[PDB]
Amino acid sequence: FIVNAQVRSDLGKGASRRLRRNAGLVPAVVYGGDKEPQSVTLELREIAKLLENEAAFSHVIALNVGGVKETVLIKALQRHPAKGFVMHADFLRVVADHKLTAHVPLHFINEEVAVGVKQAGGEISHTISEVEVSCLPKDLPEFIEVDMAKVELGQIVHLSDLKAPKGVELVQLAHGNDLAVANIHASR
Amino acid sequence: MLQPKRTKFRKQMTGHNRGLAHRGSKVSFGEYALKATSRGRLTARQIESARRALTRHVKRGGKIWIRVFPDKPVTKKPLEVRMGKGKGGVEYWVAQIQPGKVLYEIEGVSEELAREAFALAAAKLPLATSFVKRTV
Amino acid sequence: RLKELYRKEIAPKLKEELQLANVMEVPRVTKITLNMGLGEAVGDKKIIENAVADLEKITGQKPVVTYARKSIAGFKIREGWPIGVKVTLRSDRMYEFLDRLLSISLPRVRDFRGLNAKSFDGRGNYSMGVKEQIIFPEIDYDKIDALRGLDITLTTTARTDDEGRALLRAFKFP
Amino acid sequence: SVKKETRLRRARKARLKMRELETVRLCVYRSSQHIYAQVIAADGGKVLASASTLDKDLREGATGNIDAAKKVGQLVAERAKAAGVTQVAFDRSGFKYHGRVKALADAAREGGLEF
Amino acid sequence: RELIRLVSSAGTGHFYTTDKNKRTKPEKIEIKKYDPVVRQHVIYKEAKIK
Amino acid sequence: TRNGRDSESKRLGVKLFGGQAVKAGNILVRLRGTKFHAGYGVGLGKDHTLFAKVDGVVKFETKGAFGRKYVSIVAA
RNA sequence: GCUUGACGAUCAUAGAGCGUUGGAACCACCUGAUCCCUUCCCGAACUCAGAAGUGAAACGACGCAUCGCCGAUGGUAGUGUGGGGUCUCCCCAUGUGAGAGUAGGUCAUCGUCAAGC
RNA sequence: UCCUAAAGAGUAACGGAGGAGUACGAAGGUGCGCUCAGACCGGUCGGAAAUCGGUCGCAGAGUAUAAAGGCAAAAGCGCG
Repeated sequence: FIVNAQVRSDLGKGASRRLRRNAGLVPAVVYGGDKEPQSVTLELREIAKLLENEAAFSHVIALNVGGVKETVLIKALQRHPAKGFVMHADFLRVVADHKLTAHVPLHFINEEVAVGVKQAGGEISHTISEVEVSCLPKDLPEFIEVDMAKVELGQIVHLSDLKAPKGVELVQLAHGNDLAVANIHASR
Repeated sequence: MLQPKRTKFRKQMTGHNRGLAHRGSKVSFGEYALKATSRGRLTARQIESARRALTRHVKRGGKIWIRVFPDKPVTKKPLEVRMGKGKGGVEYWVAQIQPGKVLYEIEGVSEELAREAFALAAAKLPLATSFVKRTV
Repeated sequence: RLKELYRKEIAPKLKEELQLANVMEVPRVTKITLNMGLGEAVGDKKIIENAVADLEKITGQKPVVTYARKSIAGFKIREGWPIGVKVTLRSDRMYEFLDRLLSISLPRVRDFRGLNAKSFDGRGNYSMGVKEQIIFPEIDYDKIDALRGLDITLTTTARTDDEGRALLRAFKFP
Repeated sequence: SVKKETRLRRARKARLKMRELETVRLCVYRSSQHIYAQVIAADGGKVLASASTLDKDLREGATGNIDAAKKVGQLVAERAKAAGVTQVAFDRSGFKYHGRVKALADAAREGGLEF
Repeated sequence: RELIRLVSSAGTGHFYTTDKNKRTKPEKIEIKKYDPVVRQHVIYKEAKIK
Repeated sequence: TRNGRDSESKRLGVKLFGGQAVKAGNILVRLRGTKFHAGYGVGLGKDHTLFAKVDGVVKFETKGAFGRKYVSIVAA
């Protein structure tokens, strides 16, 4: 995953608003670390093709302004509320030895072979996708698998019942707020 | 239909409906949603009529979320009534909606049936709406 | 008593019975109120102080006549104004306080079982009954119909539950 | 504490009145052990001098009594005759006016130190 | 609350004036205030407005 | 069930704003219950009116615990 | 020079929450009420003859960062003026510009005064 | 007294909401004394709840009276 980027040496409301309608660009920044933030302009045509991918946010994405390159992460993208296109991508850096919090999407694999789906008539209820984690960057997962091959009609799978890459701290288990991740419920 | 069970005051002003819906704009509970793209008002029997078109079209299951809620009182003058004898009585309820506000949400449904369900819903609504998916 | 039974017996052993470090985490017993249920027929203003005439002769001390908070229109009527009675006896009257019931007069009326087993609410339990307002020294048969109540439990005056059981007792009486 | 704050719950009004008013202040300390005194002049924040019951002349053994409170009344007064005010003001400081508190106080009136 | 009058016990009426509930305390008041004329404080009696 | 009858609008507010020269009697804040407090040379009247007791200029500090907005006049 | 006192600058980057301690000075108790008095009944309040005892509780500094608390940059919303439009609303020029959110500091930083080492 | 009222005052409507035509000899001054409410719980007459005894409290209480704004240097009670 590679993004091209440029310098963006002019800032403000009316300047940023005329990149979007004249040039077709998006503003962005890289800031993360103990270092200097950098304003970045970027193309809307290519940032939407990156957001097409299922692993856009939970993946190390390369970026170059000129010849300088960084291990960059997409942290809290911003979006048009009406038409839904990206404005202000807002990236991170990577310092390779701290904990680098991000969001990781979910799969919910075994939904056809489920004891609350097959024998007793019930349907699944996705309550939460894209759990937010805190993990060292080599153990930065694209995915977290959620198994539902034993959940019954009425049983709730929580984040306590969850799983993998084992070097990935879930932020919600760090506090007493344990979140319910899926259900099997009786039909309406 | 949908009212508040109580209100602090029986009447509001007329107000305005400016801005975009930066809140209420993400698909927060379902996978697919009917997002509005123009501003307007929904008179709480536009809410229920589109709700009954949704639940009736799916016919098997899925969970449906109603993200909009009519909360402000709207007051009319009856006929044979001169202007200005006090403010008229409440008649219905209305949700002030902006461009970008998610109206309805659904899960447990195929993507081809959700588009067919929210097209039944959007025809009973006075808005310019759109179909959106869950982003992240 | 605050004597051979108290000073040289209850003091030195209690440190190592619980494996405690230093001296004064021994508890002490200070207070419990009457809380004689004045709030029934409380609009009298002459025989609330019958419980002053009840409390004075047998316990040797003048009461406070304590007004409550509420106008609690559900429990009673607040026109019967003071509904609390409270006295503190002394550490120099703890002699006869340890020696007035559970030494000479533990049968208030009767108990068919005094088992110290059926209340593990972890606040230093015991099992003994003293609720009649007649069972006390220096009383005649009937010169007053002074039927009242008196409500005795105890809680903790220390950290945990285990701190009180050998401390509440002084003699081998259940 | 239940002790140290409930007297600083009482030590509240004169605390902040004499900084509004900018007059003399007598920051004393009493306890079951001791009876102190120490004076602050007409600005809310200026120390004059110190004089403890840990002072060299009367550490004889009955330190901090009502016998040993009248000894303090002429004690910091001489230390406040280099200051230059006739009257002096009374920090109650949560120290209820019945014991060593007044006996340091009322021995200053004879000891050249008016109220 | 009906208006009262507070006279001196002499041939002088300085007459500070106030009111009270006489529907609670049917007797009089003998509380004493400052006098500008006689310059001694004095038993300030009943109104007796007639 | 009948509305009308608003009151007559008491003209409250900060008169004589926070850099201005004062004389020693000036009403400095009209106030409905000490939204502002009394600093160095100001007075706090009965209805919580702040009034200058000395000359100088008014400062408007924020000071202390409780987040008190103070009005103090410095003789400058 | 540090321990600790004694009122104060500054006010939840200073706050709460989870270990070790200090006995000599200070500090809380403690022994008891005789001589002051305190009691809506009381020496735990508090007044004290005190210094027989005690350092855990009591408080005090001194540990440890989950949480509160501060918080960029960039964007966005709003908006003064001037001009547009498809004008219950937005856009353009120009000036300004949040709130919320986005790595993380930290068991704070100061000032005078003194008994003791 | 709040809203309308456009972050100084002010600002209309047969616009939207509520109040007053008094209380107080202490409910004031002062001296002095003194700080909430909440859940948590102990059943032989109250057992949702009192008398209040003591544990986690984290102004949410109270203010003679409407609402706003204010409070502990109390801007609630006791007593001289």
